[PDB]
Amino acid sequence: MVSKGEELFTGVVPILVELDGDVNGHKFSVSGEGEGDATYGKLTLKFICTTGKLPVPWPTLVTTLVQCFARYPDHMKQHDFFKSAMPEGYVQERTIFFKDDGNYKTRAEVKFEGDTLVNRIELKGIDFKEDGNILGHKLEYNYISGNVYITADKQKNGIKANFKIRHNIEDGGVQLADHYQQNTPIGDGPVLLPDNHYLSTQSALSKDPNEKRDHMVLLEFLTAAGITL
Repeated sequence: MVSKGEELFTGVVPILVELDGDVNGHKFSVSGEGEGDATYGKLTLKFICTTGKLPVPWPTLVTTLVQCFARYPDHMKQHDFFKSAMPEGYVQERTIFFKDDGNYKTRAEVKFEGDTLVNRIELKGIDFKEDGNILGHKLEYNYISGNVYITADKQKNGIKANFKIRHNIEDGGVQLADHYQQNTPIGDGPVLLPDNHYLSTQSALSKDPNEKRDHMVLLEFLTAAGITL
């Protein structure tokens, strides 16, 4: 295989996620667990708001809450930066601009801790409208999809990405979330720097009928594309 880190993803890998957030002074924490199967680009994850009631909509946190689980086609294996950075991992940083509203800034470390892939995140949101679609909880709970457009950042030995998410508004249009992303390796080893390509990503959100805590079940597929065979 073309990276050493790729070999860590040939089977089902356990995942843990931990997020601490503060949006307009509304603090919260989220814990998640599940597993990923990069052979199929498939993630199954369950998240709990460990602080009680989540003060923002769950859909707005999906993208923050492990792109190393993407399925890369055989002809694109040399473009998978994410797995190439493993096991030492990478820092993933975003600004997420919610059109006509506030923004999230996120910093995450994604790395193996033993046999488990762990995503640990800090999130800060500012300038939200207390009666906007976010703090007003006006968003639908169902699905998100989009293309993550990736480019190499050779000077940081990493990558950049950008994408736009449409969050359906209940009885309305959509709330746009414009994402800007950077990823840099934690370790000093060589990584794969990709040609331009994208991750086609689909997220399905549901509830566990036996779970009384504020929570989200996520089934997600992520597939690399955009380089022809």
